[PDB]
Amino acid sequence: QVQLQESGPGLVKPSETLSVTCRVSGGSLDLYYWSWIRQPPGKGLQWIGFVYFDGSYGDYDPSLRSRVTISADMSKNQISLRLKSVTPADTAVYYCARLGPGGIFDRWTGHYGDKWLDPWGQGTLVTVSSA
Amino acid sequence: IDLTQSPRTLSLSAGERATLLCRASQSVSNVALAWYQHKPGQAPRLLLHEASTRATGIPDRFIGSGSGRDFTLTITSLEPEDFAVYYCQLSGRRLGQGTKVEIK
Ligand SMILES: *[C@@H]1O[C@H](CO)[C@@H](O[C@@H]2O[C@H](CO)[C@@H](O[C@@H]3O[C@H](CO[C@H]4O[C@H](CO[C@H]5O[C@H](CO)[C@@H](O)[C@H](O)[C@@H]5O[C@H]5O[C@H](CO)[C@@H](O)[C@H](O)[C@@H]5O)[C@@H](O)[C@H](O[C@H]5O[C@H](CO)[C@@H](O)[C@H](O)[C@@H]5O)[C@@H]4O)[C@@H](O)[C@H](O[C@H]4O[C@H](CO)[C@@H](O)[C@H](O[C@H]5O[C@H](CO)[C@@H](O)[C@H](O)[C@@H]5O)[C@@H]4O)[C@@H]3O)[C@H](O)[C@H]2NC(C)=O)[C@H](O)[C@H]1NC(C)=O
Ligand SMILES: *[C@@H]1O[C@H](CO)[C@@H](O[C@@H]2O[C@H](CO)[C@@H](O[C@@H]3O[C@H](CO[C@H]4O[C@H](CO[C@H]5O[C@H](CO)[C@@H](O)[C@H](O)[C@@H]5O)[C@@H](O)[C@H](O[C@H]5O[C@H](CO)[C@@H](O)[C@H](O)[C@@H]5O)[C@@H]4O)[C@@H](O)[C@H](O[C@H]4O[C@H](CO)[C@@H](O)[C@H](O)[C@@H]4O)[C@@H]3O)[C@H](O)[C@H]2NC(C)=O)[C@H](O)[C@H]1NC(C)=O
Ligand SMILES: *[C@@H]1O[C@H](CO)[C@@H](O[C@@H]2O[C@H](CO)[C@@H](O)[C@H](O)[C@H]2NC(C)=O)[C@H](O)[C@H]1NC(C)=O
Repeated sequence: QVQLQESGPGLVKPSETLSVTCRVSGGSLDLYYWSWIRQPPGKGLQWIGFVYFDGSYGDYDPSLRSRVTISADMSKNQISLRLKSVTPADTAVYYCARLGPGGIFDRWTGHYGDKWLDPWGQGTLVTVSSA
Repeated sequence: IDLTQSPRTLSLSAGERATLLCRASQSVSNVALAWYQHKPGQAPRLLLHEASTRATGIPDRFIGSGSGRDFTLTITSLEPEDFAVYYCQLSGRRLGQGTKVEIK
């Protein structure tokens, strides 16, 4: 029932800021996490990070930590990903999916529902070149 | 933590059985495991969560098991439509190696 779709640019020169946008059109962002997954063209799938819909929790890849920023707007039904220091190694395919069943609400209780990862969407391709 | 998949590839025929191996560096409970079906040019999808609970809409030939640190996905009767890379990753997804199953 829940249908989501990624979006973004296609040609990013280096020393810029990458910015992609995932939009949901089947329900709300409520009671779930929201994640990002990278696939380089030679290798397999890589994890970037995920965020909670309140904006009160986020878990990141230790490799890509200090250059990434994930945000979500409850009303506009969208999630934006931003990335700094664009290299030609960042030419890859980007995926957007919602995480497991948990609605574990708080900073005090501790965010504890994370099991599976349902719909993934089509994805997008980001090519880094100077042409 | 670290995760490792073996074998790296497989090419078999229909009506046969496949067997994969997914191994963690430490002891992992039976809940944070999921199995995937990534076809090229398509959208990947969930096959199995919590290492035994079958996802909705995928056929019964995909059966998984394992415990502690040894995990296994098994197709009972191979089909020509099962040409996809299969992924096992944890809850936080910070690993992943990949295994491609081909049709002979
Ligand atoms: C029973 O239990 C339930 C369960 O809790 C209760 O349900 C909640 O009820 C709340 C009361 O109504 C309800 O309110 C909302 O709460 C939102 C959450 O705010 C929290 O998080 C904020 C963000 O924290 C991150 O960022 C900080 C700084 O950046 C950082 O310090 C933090 O550590 C944290 O970082 C984490 O995330 C990072 C990124 O993922 C990650 O990198 C990092 O490692 C960390 O993991 C935080 O700011 C906030 O703390 C204070 O914020 C201000 C300070 O001024 C103050 O108002 C707060 O009260 C608090 O003191 C808190 O911790 C909150 O964001 C919602 O805000 C909305 O409304 C306000 C006011 O109208 C508005 O400002 C916001 O709009 C802005 O943002 C929008 C986009 O989001 C824009 O579109 C707007 O234009 C505007 O810019 C929001 O609309 C809101 O207050 C909440 O929904 C319920 N919780 C959940 C999870 O559902 C229930 O109430 C209980 N009681 C009863 C009786 O039932
Ligand atoms: C609104 O109400 C809801 C409803 O109650 C409420 O939601 C609950 O919130 C509490 C938070 O206080 C949750 O309780 C936590 O549960 C954690 C469970 O993690 C362990 O268990 C997983 C398997 O389930 C268990 O099944 C049974 C039941 O206990 C048991 O027989 C099994 O042995 C098994 O334990 C397992 O997957 C999990 O693995 C974790 O860690 C791996 C590490 O890689 C990670 O990848 C996994 O994704 C997972 O995170 C783990 O084994 C539990 O950890 C936690 O425990 C705290 O205390 C212990 C000490 O006792 C500490 O060691 C630990 O660090 C924690 O601090 C805690 O008990 C509960 O699960 C929610 N309920 C549901 C249904 O989700 C909301 O909070 C309420 N909201 C408000 C605002 O009030
Ligand atoms: C809890 O309430 C929120 C609204 O505060 C629900 O979100 C709405 O869900 C309906 C049904 O899918 C959508 O048509 C609306 O667009 C949603 N609102 C927003 C702002 O996105 C949420 O679904 C409720 N939680 C449930 C039912 O579990």
